[PDB]
Amino acid sequence: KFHTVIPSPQVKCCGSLECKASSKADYTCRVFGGVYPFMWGGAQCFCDSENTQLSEAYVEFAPDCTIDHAVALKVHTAALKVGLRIVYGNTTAHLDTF
Amino acid sequence: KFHTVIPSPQVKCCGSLECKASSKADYTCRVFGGVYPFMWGGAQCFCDS
Amino acid sequence: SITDDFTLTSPYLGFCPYCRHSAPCFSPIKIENVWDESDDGSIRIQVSAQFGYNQAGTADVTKFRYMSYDHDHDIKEDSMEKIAISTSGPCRRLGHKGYFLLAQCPPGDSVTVSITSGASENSCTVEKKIRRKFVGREEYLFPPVHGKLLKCHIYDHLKETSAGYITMHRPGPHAYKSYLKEASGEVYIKPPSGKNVTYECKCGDYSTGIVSTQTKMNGCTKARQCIAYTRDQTKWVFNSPDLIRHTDHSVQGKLHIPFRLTPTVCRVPLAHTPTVTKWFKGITLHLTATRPTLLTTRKLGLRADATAEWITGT
Amino acid sequence: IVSTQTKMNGCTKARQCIAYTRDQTKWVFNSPDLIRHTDHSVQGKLHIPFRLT
Amino acid sequence: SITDDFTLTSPYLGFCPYCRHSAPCFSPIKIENVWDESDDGSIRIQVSAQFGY
Amino acid sequence: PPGDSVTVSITSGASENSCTVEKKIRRKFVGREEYLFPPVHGKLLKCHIYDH
Amino acid sequence: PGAFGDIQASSLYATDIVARTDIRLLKPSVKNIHVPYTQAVSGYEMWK
Amino acid sequence: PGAFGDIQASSLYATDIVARTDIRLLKPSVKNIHVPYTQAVSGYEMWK
Amino acid sequence: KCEPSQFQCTNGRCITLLWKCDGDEDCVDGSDEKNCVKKTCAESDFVCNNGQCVPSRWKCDGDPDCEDGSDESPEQCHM
Amino acid sequence: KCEPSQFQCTNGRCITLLWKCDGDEDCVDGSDEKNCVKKTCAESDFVCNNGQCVPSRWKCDGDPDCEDGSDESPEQCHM
Ligand SMILES: [Ca+2]
Ligand SMILES: [Ca+2]
Ligand SMILES: [Ca+2]
Ligand SMILES: [Ca+2]
Repeated sequence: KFHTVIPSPQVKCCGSLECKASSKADYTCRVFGGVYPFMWGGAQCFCDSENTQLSEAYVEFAPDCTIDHAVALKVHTAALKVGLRIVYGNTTAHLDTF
Repeated sequence: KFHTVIPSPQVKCCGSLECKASSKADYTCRVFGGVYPFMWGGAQCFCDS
Repeated sequence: SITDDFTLTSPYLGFCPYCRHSAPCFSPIKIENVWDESDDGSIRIQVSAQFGYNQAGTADVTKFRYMSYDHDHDIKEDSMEKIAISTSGPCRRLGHKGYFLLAQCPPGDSVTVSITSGASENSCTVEKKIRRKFVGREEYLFPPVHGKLLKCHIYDHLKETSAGYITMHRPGPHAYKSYLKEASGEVYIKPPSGKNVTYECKCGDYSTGIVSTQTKMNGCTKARQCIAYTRDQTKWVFNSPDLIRHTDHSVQGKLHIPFRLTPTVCRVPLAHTPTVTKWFKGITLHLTATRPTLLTTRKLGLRADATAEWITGT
Repeated sequence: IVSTQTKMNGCTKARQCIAYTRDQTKWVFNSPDLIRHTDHSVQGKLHIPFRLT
Repeated sequence: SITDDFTLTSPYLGFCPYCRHSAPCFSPIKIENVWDESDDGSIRIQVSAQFGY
Repeated sequence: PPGDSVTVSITSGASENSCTVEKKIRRKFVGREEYLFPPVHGKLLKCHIYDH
Repeated sequence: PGAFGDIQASSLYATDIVARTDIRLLKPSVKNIHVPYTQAVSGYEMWK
Repeated sequence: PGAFGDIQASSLYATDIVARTDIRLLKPSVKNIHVPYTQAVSGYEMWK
Repeated sequence: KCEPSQFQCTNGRCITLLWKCDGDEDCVDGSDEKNCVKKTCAESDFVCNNGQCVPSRWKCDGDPDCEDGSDESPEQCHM
Repeated sequence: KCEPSQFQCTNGRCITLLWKCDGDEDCVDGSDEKNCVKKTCAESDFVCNNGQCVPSRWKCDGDPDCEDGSDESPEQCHM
């Protein structure tokens, strides 16, 4: 199961932000034109409608994936190993063969 | 509807117990070999198994 | 490396979609993540508040620190006896460390973290399907007394085990409108007593400075044309989607995620052994099940006509 | 039966000994969680209240 | 004969399948039987403790 | 919350009483998508509520 | 077992009650004292 | 997206993680700072 | 113009009603706040004798802030 | 040997992992107990000055209990 990582938004008050390239998994980057965002304390930018917001979202491995994970395998020809209990006369031999 | 009466278990600490015959409804009795039972206070027998 | 120095970290204010008044608001107990992968029904909750530590950041099992609504970026400490977790009914608190709580919760459609008393009484409800989890091929309400031991993975109750890490980042700017006056037609910069405030103004041109007193500004007719924040704050904060990032958002440190998923053994029920009726080339299974039980069959020849059924009743 | 400390004889671990008190004589329910006396005879009966009427 | 003298009886400790900590433990309030045959939703509970005395 | 009855209680004092009537209180949503509580991001739809 | 009449008696207060309810007594597993058992459902309840 | 193996890595602790989970980033509508996103379901959970 | 689902600034751009009379200035000239009867002051907000809503920190800070000067009167905060 | 789901005592028998480190002496030599960091000592269990859990009833009963005999110490109980 993936864990969506949404980093803290980057806002530029009077200016433009560019979408850069990152190697993280399913890195989605978008730039929005006029936001005027609010935190607890009122407006965070002085600029009226020239506020640019940069949204990033990639995915990671969930912390519990060390236990709840699946392994994809490709299996070729199978081989038979047998264990035998041959008894000849009064002697019993235990051997493993292909 | 039936009420399943489970009597208080009997344990013999170093010795053997025998199933007896009783005329109650669906009387099932079984004897188990090595138990070492615990109550609130620790082990109830001095033998090990 | 992964640090446990919580003096270097701070709590923060999130945006809870469901506060006490059933409306979105800014909360000190915002729930970021909920994890339910434990076979015993325990969940891991990430909160914007730090539990098990006092205001200075030192370890104190009975205290939790949180971010105040005050305009001075204050960290207040309260007792952990005011922390309540609930899904549909109250949940049992199994442990706490930093941003993380462990709770034994009944099934429900939501997870609620509450401060149940005091001035900062608040709640945070996030949508999450907590279902009933059982181990094995037979349903139960709670683990029985008699049964067989099966491998199950549970959340370790010890807070000294780690299941990963979370990234610590430098705190971002926080503009407060309490620092703006707008007396008659002019804007005045108000620092919080003996503190330094950096302002940014687009009143015709870009103006920036650090001040410690009343400042008249230049050509600023309205308070919306200026912002003012304090750069004193240095304690690291979580990579949260409700804070504006710093210009330098490099990873400053890492914190442990407690309550690691460990292998243990659970007690699972043993069903009533069926009565087998034997006829020509076949059997009849008289099966008694009070709770859903799995019946799997397969022929031991070339073609295994596998059947799988969940059986309840006789 | 003893009323003070006793050193016993030839015992190296406490799991080889058990100690109980015989002072208790008040009747108890026929519960599956108690080990029965050597005389598990019915000593009395108790009412089951709240009859279905 | 059925007695109502509870001075002859005593409470006991059972084995509750589910205690407060979600695990089996020895309890003074072990629930033995539950009867629900009343048509108005009332139930009868048997507990290792004795109430009203 | 949703349920099958409505109860009004006086929780203490001499007049400590209650009253339960049968009424189906269901979970209500607005629009063509179901929710447990209103989300944070979405569109604004015309709904009718009880003025506080 | 599991059907109507699994327990029979000539009266409610009779001493000759006969039953066949499939009581299987299992080997104790926990350290605490336990009589582990499994049983069929009440045929009376199934018939009801 | 939405299928088994929508996220793939050579190991659990590898730094070459590749994924395709259909993350659509939405335009913010509320005044409060928000990154609104929508995503496909976990293919691992669906396969489970 | 715009639908009744939106409240018009005195500028031409209209914000939704949830943003009107909410204690936040989101009109360029503030025409979404200075018309409704939400005159309540916050829990931490000091109140002048003139009725203005001033932060508690502004009280006896050394400089007059409120219109009547009650924030810096010697009676209201002893010096 | 036996599976990692059990604890092998130093006798030839393995008991369940839950039975180890839980306060009961399960192996014939008590190996399941004298290995852990379970230094928690019960509410009714008095903690001797030498670090050993000793039940509260033994405390100044007239006979020494601990290695240092703190139970019979006259400082603990006036005599
Ligand atoms: Ca507004
Ligand atoms: Ca002033
Ligand atoms: Ca043990
Ligand atoms: Ca002593």
